[PDB]
Amino acid sequence: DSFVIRGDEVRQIAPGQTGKIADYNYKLPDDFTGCVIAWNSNNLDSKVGGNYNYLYRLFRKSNLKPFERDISTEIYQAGSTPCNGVEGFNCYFPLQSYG
Amino acid sequence: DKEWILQKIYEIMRLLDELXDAEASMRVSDLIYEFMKK
Amino acid sequence: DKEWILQKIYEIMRLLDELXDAEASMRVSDLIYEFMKK
Repeated sequence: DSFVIRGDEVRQIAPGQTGKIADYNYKLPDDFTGCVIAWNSNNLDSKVGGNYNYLYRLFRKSNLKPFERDISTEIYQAGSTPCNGVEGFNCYFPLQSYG
Repeated sequence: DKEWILQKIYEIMRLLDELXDAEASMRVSDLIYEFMKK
Repeated sequence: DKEWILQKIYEIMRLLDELXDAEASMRVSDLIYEFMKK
């Protein structure tokens, strides 16, 4: 498995290690004794002015299941408010804009 | 609970990545994670 | 916990002032004065 993770959050990849930037869109179940390597990708994969290329739903109703990975256009909810893009107090479209 | 605060700090994230200093938005993001877990 | 939250948004104010925009700074100061009462 390969994915984007920022620098000072790299260490968060651990069994039973939840989080915000490391959990809401990825999770490893317990019992994997292996290796992960992180490194700078800016010598080729970066650009000045905001690298408008990455995204992950910054809100979700819970964590992820063992190695769960499910796409979702669904908004986050506190109440039951039907919102399809309009920013209310609980509409909360989880689009986190990595530029 | 603090839905006012949640809406306001989400607005802050919006404006903050609408700034250029894209980094404190993500900090506030983990802060909201902290609110939700608490 | 509660003081961690108040001081992380303390730092929110601090950092945003370290960025520089009178408007958003006023807004988040309103935010902290609102939260500490709530």
